[PDB]
Amino acid sequence: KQCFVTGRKASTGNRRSHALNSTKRRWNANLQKVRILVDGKPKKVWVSARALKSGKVT
Amino acid sequence: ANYDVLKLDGTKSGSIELSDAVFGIEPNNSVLFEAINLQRASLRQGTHAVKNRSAVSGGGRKPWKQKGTGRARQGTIRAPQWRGGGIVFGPTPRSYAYKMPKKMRRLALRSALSFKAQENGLTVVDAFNFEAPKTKEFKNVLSTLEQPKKVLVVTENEDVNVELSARNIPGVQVTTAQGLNVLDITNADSLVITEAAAKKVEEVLG
Amino acid sequence: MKLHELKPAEGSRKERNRVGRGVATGNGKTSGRGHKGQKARSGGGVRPGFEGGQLPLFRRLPKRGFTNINRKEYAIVNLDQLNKFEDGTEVTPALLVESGVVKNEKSGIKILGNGSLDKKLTVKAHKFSASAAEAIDAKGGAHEVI
Amino acid sequence: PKMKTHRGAAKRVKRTASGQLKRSRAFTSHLFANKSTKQKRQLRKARLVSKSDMKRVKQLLAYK
RNA sequence: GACGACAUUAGACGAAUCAUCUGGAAAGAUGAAUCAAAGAAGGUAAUAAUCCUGUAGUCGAAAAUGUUGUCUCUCUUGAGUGGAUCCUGAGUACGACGGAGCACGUGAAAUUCCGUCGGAAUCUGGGAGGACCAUCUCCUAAGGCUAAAUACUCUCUAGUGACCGAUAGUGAACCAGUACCGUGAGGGAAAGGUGAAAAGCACCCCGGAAGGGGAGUGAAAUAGAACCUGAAACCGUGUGCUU
RNA sequence: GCAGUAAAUGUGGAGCCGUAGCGAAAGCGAGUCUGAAUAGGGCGUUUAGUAUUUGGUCGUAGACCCGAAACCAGGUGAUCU
RNA sequence: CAAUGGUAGGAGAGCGUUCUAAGGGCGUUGAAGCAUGAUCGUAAGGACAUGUGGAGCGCUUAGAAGUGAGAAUGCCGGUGU
Repeated sequence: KQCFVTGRKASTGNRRSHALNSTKRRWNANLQKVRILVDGKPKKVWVSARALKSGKVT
Repeated sequence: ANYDVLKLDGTKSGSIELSDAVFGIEPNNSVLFEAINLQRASLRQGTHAVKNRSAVSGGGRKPWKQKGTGRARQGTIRAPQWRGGGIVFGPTPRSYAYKMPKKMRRLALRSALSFKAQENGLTVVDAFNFEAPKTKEFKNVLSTLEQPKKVLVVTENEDVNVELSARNIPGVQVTTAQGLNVLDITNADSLVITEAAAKKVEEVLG
Repeated sequence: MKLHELKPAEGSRKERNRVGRGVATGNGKTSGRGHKGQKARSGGGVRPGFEGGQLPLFRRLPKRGFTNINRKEYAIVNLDQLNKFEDGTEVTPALLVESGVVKNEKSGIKILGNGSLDKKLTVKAHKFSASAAEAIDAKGGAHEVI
Repeated sequence: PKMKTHRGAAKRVKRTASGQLKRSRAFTSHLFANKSTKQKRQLRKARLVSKSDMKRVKQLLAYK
């Protein structure tokens, strides 16, 4: 589930508690399905909302 | 002090003066022994090893249950008591070499060269001059010099023909003046040093 | 000495004590470890400093102090160690390093005052104590601090 | 491998010249209203590790 | 592409010993010799420098390869001085939240990364010097490539071992990951030795045969193929002394 | 590290220990710290260390041998039930 | 002249097994093993003779260790009751 522009993908880490008890967690990108111009012909693909902050044409 | 220089024939030519701080000290048998042990230990390529209970093939299943059978409790078919099992504490690959202080290494070469100069086993010859390898001629030289079955010949630097000539005479080893070692001087019952090697060995070892 | 008659230095070698080989050796059955408890087990014993659950010494006691990451500590040369030089002779840190009285200039050279000169000479080091100053000036000779 | 040092102890003892270890004192953090003025300056000092404990912890501080 | 250069995937030459004794056979013993740039090693009817294969030394490729000297070949600008303007890596640095990493526990984390929101400067600039700043010093991010020293051995080649010598050493010296076990993953053995030479016992006798007993082979056949030595437990047959 | 033969050995003097200790430290020095003290008291000061090695222990390693109930990861199995 | 029971345990001296270095030796005119014997030392143990056996093995000094078994409901193999 990667972005077709930036590459922002998910990542693992730890959910830590008040007693520093650790559990594995994940962090996903704010991936949104948008119809952009892939090689001319329009196509729907996942793109991050930071890549849409400035620069992408829907 | 003054040792007679003979020709390869055995007839006296001149006389040289080797110091008593190198070829006339009182031998330290405690230092010479430790130096012989060191050299003989340093020569051990210990490459000897066995397999313990982790390196024997298989052996992972508890061979039978712990209780109920009437047998002794066992945990692997590769335990030390089992035929075919791991060895407890046997040989492991290791080295055997150690070191001694530098000054002690020098008192051991001097002590061995002084034992072989108190027992009258140091024949200083002038030069060697072998112009081609021939063994029958090196046997004639050592017999005309009346040297024991076991002799160590010392040249100045590498003398190719003297070396190729004494390689097969059984009981003779050829060594440069810098490659003198205790195990070799102490096996040799007699020495034959070139006058140039004799002045070099006095400079280096004292 | 011959290679087939050699002897080791007297009292320099000793045969080690093999354990668990017969009763006659005196360490036969239990191998000198007593009968039971942790001491009698393989890999047994207790970690050093442990006190059976009693609060160990080094937690009964408080820590104190710090470390001044930058210390100026010098290789010290005593007064009497300077009488291996000669009279009038102009010693320097390099000269005494050559003489070997100081195995390394650590962060400078400091002259302290223990013995006597028996001499008259000038010096040049990094720091001096008072006693060094009066001891040099009494016999005569300067001390140019660098 | 190279033997380690009890870092918890290296912060509590300074090594002295005859091989003793100078330690700080106990009973000196709080509750001073319950201890006498005599107890306090006689605790404002330094003692030496007792030989019995030295036999116990010789190796924990070998590199000090 | 086009010439050479050593090396490697066949190989070649290679010194010098005879006699007696004991023996089934000598390499042993004894005597007399010899060679050695070769007295490394393995064979040989016993323990061989001189019997054999070799060894030191030297020589050697049709070919097919790694490798390397060159000759080509293919590429191709090198500086200074001004410096007025211009340019020098953006959703980036960096901040906030939450995590990881760095000997150092969202923390000072400065150094550094990831997710989520924000979000800069363009030399008259930007970053770092362990909260940190001011000054000093150093550097110039956010594009890319880069051999050597370094790690390892399924192999191949040569060799070494105060390493094991068949309950050891590989599980496996021997048709072994095989008998066998399990539906399967898997688990997994036991088992080398006649003699120098097979000379492996022509014939005869008892017996259906297995065996045996002569004769013969051999130094030896309680070395006859389950075969070198052949212990103990255990099983027998005699008996001297006892009950 | 280099030479050397998988050796001795030679070279290599970064470092390492000692010759000065005291104090948390700045720092001072046969003294130093506390303290106003030139008081008292603590630790020092009366040189002997270092390199290698035999032996005895201890640490880190599975560390004298055998032996759990069990935990976790990746696979195999509904031909019995 | 005195001392000498001894378990956990400390100390010391030693006997043995394999291998290595050197020296010196023994071996088909019979090595190592194996069996027997009425032999020697304070002990661990060491020889000698005679049989089987058909090729290696002692001794001195010194080095190293997979060095010494009677018990672990030990493992493997044989054979009992």
